[PDB]
Amino acid sequence: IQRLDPPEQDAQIDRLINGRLTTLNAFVAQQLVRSESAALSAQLAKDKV
Amino acid sequence: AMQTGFTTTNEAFQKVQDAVNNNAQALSKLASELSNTFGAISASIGDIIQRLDPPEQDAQIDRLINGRLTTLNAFVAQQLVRSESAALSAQLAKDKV
Amino acid sequence: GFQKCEQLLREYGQFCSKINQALHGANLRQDDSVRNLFASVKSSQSSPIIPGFGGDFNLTLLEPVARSAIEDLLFDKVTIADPGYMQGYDDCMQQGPASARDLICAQYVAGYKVLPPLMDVNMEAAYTSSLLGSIAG
Amino acid sequence: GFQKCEQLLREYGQFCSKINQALHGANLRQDDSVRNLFASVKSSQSSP
Amino acid sequence: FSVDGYIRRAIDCGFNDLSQLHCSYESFDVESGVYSVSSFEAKPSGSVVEQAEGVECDFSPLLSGTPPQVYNFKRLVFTNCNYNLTKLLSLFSVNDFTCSQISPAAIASNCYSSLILDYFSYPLSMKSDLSVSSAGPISQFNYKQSFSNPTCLILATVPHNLTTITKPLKYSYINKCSRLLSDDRTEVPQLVNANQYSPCVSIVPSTVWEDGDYYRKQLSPLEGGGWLVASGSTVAMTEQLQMGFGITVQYGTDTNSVCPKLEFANDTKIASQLGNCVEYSLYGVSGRGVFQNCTAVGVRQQRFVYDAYQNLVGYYSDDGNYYCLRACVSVPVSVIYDKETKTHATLFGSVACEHIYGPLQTPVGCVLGLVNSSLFVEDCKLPLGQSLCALPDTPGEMRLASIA
Amino acid sequence: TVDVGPDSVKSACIEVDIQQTFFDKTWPRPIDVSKADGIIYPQGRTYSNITITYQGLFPYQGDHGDMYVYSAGHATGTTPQKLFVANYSQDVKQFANGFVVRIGAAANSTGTVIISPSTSATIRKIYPAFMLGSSVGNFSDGKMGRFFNHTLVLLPDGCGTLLRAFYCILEPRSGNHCPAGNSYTSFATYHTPATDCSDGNYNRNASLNSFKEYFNLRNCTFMYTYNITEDEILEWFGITQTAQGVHLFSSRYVDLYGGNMFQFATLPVYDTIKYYSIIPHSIRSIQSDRKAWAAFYVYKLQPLTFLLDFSVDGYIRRAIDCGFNDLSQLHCSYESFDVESGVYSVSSFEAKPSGSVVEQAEGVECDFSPLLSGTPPQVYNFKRLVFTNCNYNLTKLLSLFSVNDFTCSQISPAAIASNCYSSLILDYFSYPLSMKSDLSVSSAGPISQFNYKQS
Amino acid sequence: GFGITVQYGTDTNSVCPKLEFANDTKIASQLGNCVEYSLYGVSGRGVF
Ligand SMILES: *[C@@H]1O[C@H](CO)[C@@H](O[C@@H]2O[C@H](CO)[C@@H](O[C@@H]3O[C@H](CO[C@H]4O[C@H](CO)[C@@H](O)[C@H](O)[C@@H]4O[C@H]4O[C@H](CO)[C@@H](O)[C@H](O)[C@@H]4O)[C@@H](O)[C@H](O[C@H]4O[C@H](CO)[C@@H](O)[C@H](O)[C@@H]4O[C@H]4O[C@H](CO)[C@@H](O)[C@H](O)[C@@H]4O)[C@@H]3O)[C@H](O)[C@H]2NC(C)=O)[C@H](O)[C@H]1NC(C)=O
Ligand SMILES: *[C@@H]1O[C@H](CO)[C@@H](O[C@@H]2O[C@H](CO)[C@@H](O[C@@H]3O[C@H](CO[C@H]4O[C@H](CO)[C@@H](O)[C@H](O)[C@@H]4O[C@H]4O[C@H](CO)[C@@H](O)[C@H](O)[C@@H]4O)[C@@H](O)[C@H](O[C@H]4O[C@H](CO)[C@@H](O)[C@H](O)[C@@H]4O[C@H]4O[C@H](CO)[C@@H](O)[C@H](O)[C@@H]4O)[C@@H]3O)[C@H](O)[C@H]2NC(C)=O)[C@H](O)[C@H]1NC(C)=O
Ligand SMILES: *[C@@H]1O[C@H](CO)[C@@H](O[C@@H]2O[C@H](CO)[C@@H](O[C@@H]3O[C@H](CO[C@H]4O[C@H](CO)[C@@H](O)[C@H](O)[C@@H]4O)[C@@H](O)[C@H](O[C@H]4O[C@H](CO)[C@@H](O)[C@H](O)[C@@H]4O)[C@@H]3O)[C@H](O)[C@H]2NC(C)=O)[C@H](O)[C@H]1NC(C)=O
Ligand SMILES: *[C@@H]1O[C@H](CO)[C@@H](O[C@@H]2O[C@H](CO)[C@@H](O[C@@H]3O[C@H](CO[C@H]4O[C@H](CO)[C@@H](O)[C@H](O)[C@@H]4O)[C@@H](O)[C@H](O[C@H]4O[C@H](CO)[C@@H](O)[C@H](O)[C@@H]4O)[C@@H]3O)[C@H](O)[C@H]2NC(C)=O)[C@H](O)[C@H]1NC(C)=O
Ligand SMILES: *[C@@H]1O[C@H](CO)[C@@H](O[C@@H]2O[C@H](CO)[C@@H](O[C@@H]3O[C@H](CO)[C@@H](O)[C@H](O[C@H]4O[C@H](CO)[C@@H](O)[C@H](O)[C@@H]4O)[C@@H]3O)[C@H](O)[C@H]2NC(C)=O)[C@H](O)[C@H]1NC(C)=O
Ligand SMILES: *[C@@H]1O[C@H](CO)[C@@H](O[C@@H]2O[C@H](CO)[C@@H](O[C@@H]3O[C@H](CO)[C@@H](O)[C@H](O)[C@@H]3O)[C@H](O)[C@H]2NC(C)=O)[C@H](O)[C@H]1NC(C)=O
Ligand SMILES: CC(=O)N[C@H]1[C@H]([C@H](O)[C@H](O)CO)O[C@@](O[C@@H]2[C@@H](O)[C@H](O)O[C@H](CO)[C@@H]2O)(C(=O)O)C[C@@H]1O
Ligand SMILES: Nc1nc(=O)c2nc(CNc3ccc(C(=O)N[C@@H](CCC(=O)O)C(=O)O)cc3)cnc2[nH]1
Ligand SMILES: *[C@@H]1O[C@H](CO)[C@@H](O[C@@H]2O[C@H](CO)[C@@H](O)[C@H](O)[C@H]2NC(C)=O)[C@H](O)[C@H]1NC(C)=O
Ligand SMILES: *[C@@H]1O[C@H](CO)[C@@H](O[C@@H]2O[C@H](CO)[C@@H](O)[C@H](O)[C@H]2NC(C)=O)[C@H](O)[C@H]1NC(C)=O
Ligand SMILES: *[C@@H]1O[C@H](CO)[C@@H](O[C@@H]2O[C@H](CO)[C@@H](O)[C@H](O)[C@H]2NC(C)=O)[C@H](O)[C@H]1NC(C)=O
Ligand SMILES: *[C@@H]1O[C@H](CO)[C@@H](O[C@@H]2O[C@H](CO)[C@@H](O)[C@H](O)[C@H]2NC(C)=O)[C@H](O)[C@H]1NC(C)=O
Ligand SMILES: *[C@@H]1O[C@H](CO)[C@@H](O)[C@H](O)[C@H]1NC(C)=O
Ligand SMILES: *[C@@H]1O[C@H](CO)[C@@H](O)[C@H](O)[C@H]1NC(C)=O
Ligand SMILES: *[C@@H]1O[C@H](CO)[C@@H](O)[C@H](O)[C@H]1NC(C)=O
Ligand SMILES: *[C@@H]1O[C@H](CO)[C@@H](O)[C@H](O)[C@H]1NC(C)=O
Ligand SMILES: *[C@@H]1O[C@H](CO)[C@@H](O)[C@H](O)[C@H]1NC(C)=O
Ligand SMILES: *[C@@H]1O[C@H](CO)[C@@H](O)[C@H](O)[C@H]1NC(C)=O
Repeated sequence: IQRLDPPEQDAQIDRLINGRLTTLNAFVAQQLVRSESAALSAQLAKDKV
Repeated sequence: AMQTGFTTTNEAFQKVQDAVNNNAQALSKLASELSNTFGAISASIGDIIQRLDPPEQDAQIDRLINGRLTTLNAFVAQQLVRSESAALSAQLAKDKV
Repeated sequence: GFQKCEQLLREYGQFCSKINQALHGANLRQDDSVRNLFASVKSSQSSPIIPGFGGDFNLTLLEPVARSAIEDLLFDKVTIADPGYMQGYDDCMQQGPASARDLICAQYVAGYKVLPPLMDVNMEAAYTSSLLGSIAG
Repeated sequence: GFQKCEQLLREYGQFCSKINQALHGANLRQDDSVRNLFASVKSSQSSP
Repeated sequence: FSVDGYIRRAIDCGFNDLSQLHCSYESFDVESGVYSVSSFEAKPSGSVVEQAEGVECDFSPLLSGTPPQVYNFKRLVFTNCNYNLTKLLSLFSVNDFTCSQISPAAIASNCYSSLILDYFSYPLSMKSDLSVSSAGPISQFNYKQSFSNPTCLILATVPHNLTTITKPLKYSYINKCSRLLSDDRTEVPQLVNANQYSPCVSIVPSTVWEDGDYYRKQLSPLEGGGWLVASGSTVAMTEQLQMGFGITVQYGTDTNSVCPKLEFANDTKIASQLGNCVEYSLYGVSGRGVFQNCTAVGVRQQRFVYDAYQNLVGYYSDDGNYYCLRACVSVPVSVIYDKETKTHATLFGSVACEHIYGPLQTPVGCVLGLVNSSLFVEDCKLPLGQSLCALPDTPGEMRLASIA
Repeated sequence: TVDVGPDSVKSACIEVDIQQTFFDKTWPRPIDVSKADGIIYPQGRTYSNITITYQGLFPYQGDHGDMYVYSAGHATGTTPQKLFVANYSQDVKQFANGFVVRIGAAANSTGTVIISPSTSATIRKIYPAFMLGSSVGNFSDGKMGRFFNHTLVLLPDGCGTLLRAFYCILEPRSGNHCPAGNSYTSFATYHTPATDCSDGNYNRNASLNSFKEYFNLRNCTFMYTYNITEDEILEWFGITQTAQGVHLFSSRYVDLYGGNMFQFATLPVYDTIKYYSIIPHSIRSIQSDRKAWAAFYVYKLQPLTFLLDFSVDGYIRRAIDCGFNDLSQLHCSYESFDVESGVYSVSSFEAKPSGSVVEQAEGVECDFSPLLSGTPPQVYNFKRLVFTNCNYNLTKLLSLFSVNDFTCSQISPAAIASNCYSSLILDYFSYPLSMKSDLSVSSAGPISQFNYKQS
Repeated sequence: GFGITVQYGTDTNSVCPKLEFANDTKIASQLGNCVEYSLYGVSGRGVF
C-alpha cells in the first residue's frame, strides 16, 4: 500500500491473498485428513481397551 | 421407549442428519462458488466479453477459470475423501451385521 | 458455454477429463460398496415375517408395514431434499426452487448432477426384512 | 487488519466462513471421539 | 496417428454423447459402464431487450461559454438517458481518445448506471501529465481519474466554427498544494483524490493571474488549523482551445439506464416469449433464461430480484408484469455403453420424456436406446440407479431389466 | 445560475436567544439493528425471502447519535418575540461518509415544550434543517458556523410539506443580529404558524424567507423542492456523497411504515462535503399555543457488513451488525439469525496502536549539485549520482527544470517523493525530447538497445 | 533526461524525505505500548 497505487497495488495484494487462501485451504484439508485418521484410530483404541 | 427417541438427545439420530447435511454441503460448494469473481470485474463471462477487449478480457476470464478449476479440484478431493470414508464405514457395517 | 473461455480452458490440459474420471471412480466405489454390503446382509435361509412375529416380544416396530415403522419414522424425521430422480428437471421449471439455496434445482443451473443410488427403496427394505426373519434361527 | 485487503478478500466469497466451519466441525470431531472413547474405557465396577 | 503418421481413424468429439466419452478418455476403446457426459444444452430461441428509452443525455452545457481550468473541471452526470458519444465527439477535432478498463467498442455501446463527464480547458502540450503513471502537477494536484471505474480520456481541439465555446486568457493549473501544520515546520502535500477536487481549489482563482502566484488560506481549528497554500502556473493560450474530457462509467449502482438508443422490435418483448429460452439484456443486465409470468416478490421499485447466490431470479418489467426468471436448464446426459457389443443407450436423468422405439420413461429419467423387457437380472453390469439395469442383447438394443 | 427569489429587505434579523441548558435532554434512541433502524436498502436490486450479508454504509449497532430538538420561541401572550434555540449552528460536525436521521420518533407522545419545562404538549414531527459544505470558519464576531463558497442547504418548509434543497453561496447580512452585523448570536430559521400555517394555504417560503434574513443567497446552482405528505409517522432520512453527487434517501416514498431508506434524489454537488451543521429552527408560536416538537437523531454511517433479512415483500425488517460483538460475528459467519448451540471461535479482539515511533536518518541533504554544473553527458555516457544516508527532496531538483514528462514505474507518484530507500540512483544526461519514446520499455529503437536502459 | 532508480532493502533505508520529529515518536517513551513504527523505512505494528 505504501509503495503502489490501486491498479498495481491491487495486483500485489491479490497475489498475497491467493497465496494465503491456498495455505489455509491446504491447512484445513489436512486438519480434516488428520482428524479423520485420528477418529478411526480412536475406534481402534476403543476396541483394544 | 425408542419409538419417541428420534429427537435432539439421540446422538445416533443426529449422525443420520449430519450425513445428510454433509451431502448438502458438498453440493453447496458448487452452487455457491459460481457467484464469486476471484478478483475479476464480474462473475459473468458474458460481462467480461461485453466490456473488454482480448488482452484484458483474457486476464479476467482466466481469473474466473482459475477460481472454478480450484473449486472443482477441492470438490473432487472431498468426494474422494468422503467416498473413502464411507467405504471404510461400509465395511464396519458389514462386520456389525 | 462461452467459446472464449473454453479456448482458454484448453491451455490447462485435460482438466475436465480428470474431474470426470475422478468422480466416475468415486461413484463406482459406492455402487461396489453397496453391492458388497448387501451381499453380506443377505440371508441364505430365513423365516417369513408375519404379524405377531416376536411372540411376547413386541417387534411390531420392526415388522414391515415395505419399510418398517421405525424405518419410516427415521426417514420422516430427517430433513432430506428430494433429488427428483425421475423428473426433477421439470419440477424445477414448473414449480421452481423450494427455497433459498435449493441445491437440487441448482443442478440444472450450475452444471452438476445428483445420481440415483444403486438399489431402490423396496430392494433395500427386502434385504433388511429378510435379515429380521433370519435372526432367531 | 488492512482494509484494502479485506475489500479484495470479499470477492473470493465467504472464504473465511468455510475455513471456520470446516475447522469447527473437525474440532467437534475430537471432542466427540474423546467422549466416546472414554465412555467405553470407563468401568462399571472396579477395585480400589 | 499410425506409425507412419497418417490419420486413419478419428472421433468427432461433439457428434454425440458416445463420441464425447471416447474423447474424454482419449481412446477409441473405453470400458463398459455408465458415464456422465456433457449435458444437452438448451439454446436460445430468441432474445428480449428492455432499455431506458427517452430523453437524450444532454451535453449542451459543455458547448456554451468558457470551459473551466483543469482544477475547476465541470461535471455532467448522466443517468436515465440515451447517450451518443459520436454526437459529442463529432463536434471537436479529437486529438487523443483512449480508454482504460473498458474496450473502445464498449464505451460507445454498453449500458451504464451512470456516465460522468468531466470537462476542462487543457493544453495538448501537457497531454502526458494526465497519464496514470504521471508524477507531474496535473495528476498530483489538479485532476485524477478513477482507478476503480472504467474511464476514458479525450483530448480535443475546439474547431474555429464552434463559436459557442469561448477561450480563457490562458491555461492554468496548480503546481503546488499543501498544508502547513500549526508548528509551521511541517508541510504536507495535498494530493488530489480521483474524481475529486483539490483542497486548494478554494484558494486558487478561476484563472491564475501569472505563473508563480502564491495563495494562502488560514484554516480554522475544525479544518485542523495551520495554512493551506498553493502555487499556480500558466500555459500560453493556443489559437484553438484545447479541451480535455474525462469519462467515468459505473455499471451497477442502479438500473443501467444510460444506454445507446435502440430501435425496438416487438419480438424482443418478454410477454411474447414466455416459456422460451432467450438471451436477455434488461437495462444492462444480461444472460440467458426463461421468463415466466408469476407473483411479485421483492421491492418493485428496485426492478431486479436476486436470490441468495446473486443470480437474477425475477424482474419487474416496464410493461407492468413481474416475471420469474429461470435459467435455461440443461438436460442431463449419461451414456450407457457396452464395449463387447459396441452398443449404447442414452439416459437423461431426472428428465421427463416430454422433452426428448421412442423414448422410455424410467424411475431414473428418460432413456433412449433401451427397450422395456420386463426381465429380471441379478448379474447387472450396467446399473442405472434405483433397481434398474441396462442389459445388452447378445447385437441388438439394450434391454431395460430390473434387478431381482 | 438559478434565481431563488428576491433578497430579504429587512434591516434587521430577529434576535436569537441561545440557552443550551434547556436543550440538554436525555431521550436516548440508539440504533437497533435488529429492528433494522437506519438501513438504506441495497441500491441497485432487491431480494426476496433470503438472509444474506451485505457490505454498505450503515450506522453502528447501539449508536446513540446526536440528538437535536427544535423549540418554540419566546412570547408574551399573542405576540411572539425572540427566537429560542440550542447552540446548534456553532456545533459543526465532520461529514465523513454521511448520515441517517431518525425523524418524529416521539410523535404522539406527551412531551415538553422546551422553552417552558413545566408545560406539556403532544409531540409533533418536525423536519431537520441542515447546512453542509467543504469549508468552515467563523463569522465577524468570532463565532463559528460560517460556511464558505457553495454550501448545500436542506431546508424543510411549508410547515413540513416540502423539502427545499439548494446549493448556493451564503453571504452574511450586516443588519442587526445578522452574522455580519451587531449583536449576533446564532442565525436561525423560523416560521410563524399564526400566519404561515393556515389550514389551506401554507406559506411554502416561510423558512426560506427567514433563512434569507441572515444570509443573501448568491450563485445558486440549483434549488429543488420535494413534496412531503403530512403525517406523524416515524421516518428516516439519509445523506451520502459519491462522484455522482449528493444522494438523498428517505423511507417515505417507498417503505413508509417499514422505515427502509431508498434514494429519492441526487443533487449536483461535486465538491466534497466535509462539514455539516444543524440549522436551528424556532417556531414563533404564541405563548398560549406552544407545541412539543419531536427530537431528531443523527447517526453517522460507515462501511460495515450487515446480515440483512429480506422479507417476501423485500423489505429489511431485521439485521445484524457483524462487527458489534462476537455473538454478532457468529451470526454473520453462518449467514443466519439462528445458529446452533456450541462454542465457536470468532475473530480475535485486535490490539490497536496507541501511538507511533519513527526513526529516520536525519542530516545532510542529498547533493544534486554536480548535475547543475557544466555540460551534461550524452545518453550513452550518462552520469550517475548515488545517494545513500541523506535527506532527499525531489521538488528541490524538479523545480529547477521545466519538466516535460515525469513518469514512474513499479512505484506510485506519491511514493517516489515520500518513501525511504536503501539508495536512490540518479542517472542524468542530455536528451532531445523528440526522441522521448525511444526511452520507453517497449521500445526497440537505438536508445533502449544501445545507449540507456532502465532497471 | 533523468533516470531515477530506487532500492528498498540492501541497507538501512537511509535515503528519506526530511522529517521534523516530535519527541512523542521516540521508542523509549512508548515502551510496552502497541505502536505503529517506521524505522529507517521498515514498518509495521508492534510493542517495543
Ligand atoms: C449518434 O450521433 C451521430 C452524430 O449526430 C449520428 O450520426 C449521424 O446520423 C445521421 C442520420 O441519422 C447522418 O445523416 C446522413 O448524412 C448523409 C451525408 O450527406 C451529406 O453529404 C451529402 C453529399 O452529397 C449532401 O448532399 C447532404 O446534404 C449532406 O451534407 C451535409 O453537409 C453539408 C456541408 O458540407 C451541409 O450543407 C448539409 O446541410 C449537410 O449537413 C446523408 O446522405 C444521409 O441522407 C440519407 O438519410 C436521410 C435521413 O433523413 C434521408 O432523408 C436521405 O434521403 C438519405 O436517405 C436515402 O439514402 C440512404 C442511404 O444513405 C437509404 O438508407 C435511405 O432509404 C434513402 O434511400 C443523412 O442525412 C449524419 O451524417 C451522421 N453523422 C455522423 C457524424 O455520424 C448517429 O446516428 C447517432 N446514433 C444514434 C443511435 O442515434
Ligand atoms: C523540498 O524542496 C522544495 C523546493 O526547494 C521546498 O519548497 C519551498 O519551501 C519554502 C519554505 O521553506 C517556500 O518558501 C515560501 O515562499 C512563499 C512565496 O513567496 C514568494 O512570493 C511572494 C509574493 O508576495 C513574495 O513576496 C516572496 O518574497 C516570494 O517571492 C520569491 O520570488 C521572487 C521573484 O518573483 C523573488 O524576488 C523573492 O526573493 C522570492 O524568491 C513565501 O510567502 C513564504 O514565506 C512564509 O514563510 C517564511 C519562512 O521563512 C516566513 O519568513 C514568511 O514570513 C512567511 O511566513 C508567514 O506566512 C506563512 C504562511 O504562508 C505562515 O505559516 C507563517 O507562520 C508566517 O505567518 C516562504 O518564503 C518555497 O516557495 C518552496 N518552493 C517550492 C518550489 O515548493 C520544500 O519545503 C522542501 N521540503 C522539505 C521537507 O524540506
Ligand atoms: C471561497 O471562499 C473564500 C472565503 O469567502 C474566498 O476567499 C475570499 O476572497 C475574497 C476575494 O476573492 C477576499 O476579499 C478581499 O479581496 C481583496 C482583493 O483585492 C483586489 O480586488 C479588490 C476588489 O475590490 C480591489 O479593490 C483591490 O484593489 C484588488 O484588486 C483584498 O484586497 C481584500 O483585503 C481587505 O481585507 C484585508 C484583511 O486582512 C485587509 O488587510 C485589506 O487591507 C483589505 O481591507 C479582501 O481580502 C476575502 O478576504 C477572502 N476571504 C478569506 C476568508 O480569505 C474564496 O475566494 C472563495 N473561493 C472561490 C474559488 O470562490
Ligand atoms: C402517531 O400516530 C399515528 C396514527 O395516529 C401512527 O400512524 C399509523 O402508523 C401505523 C403503523 O405504521 C399505520 O398502520 C399501517 O397502515 C398500512 C396502510 O394502512 C393503510 O391501508 C390499509 C389497508 O391496506 C388501511 O386499512 C389503513 O387504514 C390505511 O389506509 C398498513 O399496510 C400497514 O400494515 C403493514 O404493516 C403491518 C405491520 O406494521 C403488517 O402487519 C401488515 O401486514 C402490513 O405489512 C399498517 O397497518 C397506520 O395506518 C398509521 N396511521 C395513519 C393515519 O397513517 C404514527 O405511526 C404514530 N407515530 C409514532 C412516532 O408512533
Ligand atoms: C419562494 O421560493 C421559490 C423557490 O422555490 C421562488 O421561486 C422562484 O421564483 C422566481 C420568480 O419569482 C423564478 O424566476 C423566474 O423564472 C422564470 C422561468 O421562466 C423566468 O422566465 C423569469 O424571468 C422573468 O423575470 C425576471 C425577474 O427578474 C427578469 O429578470 C427576466 O428578464 C424575466 O422578465 C424569472 O427568472 C425562479 O426561477 C423560481 N425559482 C425556483 C428555484 O423555482 C419564489 O420566488 C419564492 N417566492 C417569494 C415570494 O420569495
Ligand atoms: C406393540 O407396540 C406398539 C407400539 O410400538 C403398540 O401399538 C401402539 O398402541 C398405542 C395404544 O396405546 C397407540 O396409541 C394411539 O396413538 C394414536 C396416535 O394418534 C392416538 O390417536 C390414539 O388415541 C392412541 O394414543 C400407538 O399409536 C400404537 N402404535 C403403533 C405403531 O401401532 C402395540 O399395541 C404393541 N402390541 C402389543 C401386543 O402390546
Ligand atoms: C428559556 C427561558 O428563559 N425560559 C423561561 C420562560 C420564558 O421566558 C417565557 O416562556 C417567555 O414567553 O419563562 C418561564 O417563566 C414563566 C413566567 O416568566 C411567565 O410569567 O409565566 C409562566 C407561566 O405562565 C412562567 O412562570 C417559564 O415559562 O417556565 C421561565 C423559563 O426559565
Ligand atoms: N419536545 C420534545 N421532544 C421530544 O422528542 C421529547 N421526547 C420525550 C421522551 N423521550 C424519551 C426517549 C427515550 C426514552 C426511553 O425510554 N429510553 C430508555 C433507554 C433506551 C436505551 O438506551 O436503550 C430508558 O429506559 O430511559 C424515554 C423518553 C419527552 N419530551 C419530549 N419533548
Ligand atoms: C420464505 O422462506 C421460508 C423458509 O425460511 C419458507 O418456509 C418454508 O416453507 C416450506 C414449504 O414447503 C416448508 O416445507 C418449510 O418447512 C418452511 N420453513 C420454515 C422455516 O418455516 C416460506 O414459505 C417462504 N415464503 C414464501 C412466500 O416463499
Ligand atoms: C454546544 O452544546 C453542547 C451540549 O451542551 C456541548 O457539548 C458538550 O460539551 C461538554 C464540554 O465538557 C461535554 O462535557 C459534553 O459531554 C458535550 N455534550 C455532548 C452531548 O457531547 C458543545 O461543546 C457546545 N458547542 C459549542 C460550540 O459551544
Ligand atoms: C456570482 O454571480 C455574479 C453575477 O452572475 C458573478 O459576477 C459578478 O457579479 C457582480 C455583481 O455585482 C459584479 O460586480 C462582478 O463584476 C461580476 N464578476 C464578473 C467576473 O463578471 C460572480 O462572479 C459569481 N460569483 C461566483 C463565486 O461564482
Ligand atoms: C408539490 O406540491 C405543490 C403544491 O401542491 C404542487 O404545485 C401545485 O400544482 C398544481 C397543479 O395543478 C397547481 O394547480 C397549484 O397551484 C400548484 N401549487 C403551487 C403552490 O404552486 C407541485 O406541483 C408538487 N410537485 C410535484 C413534483 O408534484
Ligand atoms: C466556418 O463557416 C464558414 C461559412 O462560409 C466557412 O466558409 C468556413 O470554412 C467554416 N470554417 C470551418 C473551420 O469549418
Ligand atoms: C409489431 O411490429 C409491427 C411491425 O410493422 C407493427 O406493424 C405492429 O403494429 C406492431 N405491433 C404492435 C402491438 O405495436
Ligand atoms: C400474470 O399473471 C397475473 C395474475 O396471475 C395476470 O392478471 C397477468 O395478466 C399475467 N400477465 C401475463 C403477461 O400473462
Ligand atoms: C415395462 O413394461 C411393464 C409392463 O408389464 C410395466 O409394468 C413397466 O413399468 C414398464 N417399465 C417402464 C420403465 O416403462
Ligand atoms: C474569525 O475571527 C477573527 C477574530 O475572532 C477575525 O479576525 C476574523 O476575520 C474572523 N473570520 C471571519 C471569516 O470573519
Ligand atoms: C519535547 O518537545 C517539547 C516541545 O516544545 C520541548 O519543549 C521539550 O524540551 C522536548 N524535550 C526534549 C527532551 O527535547
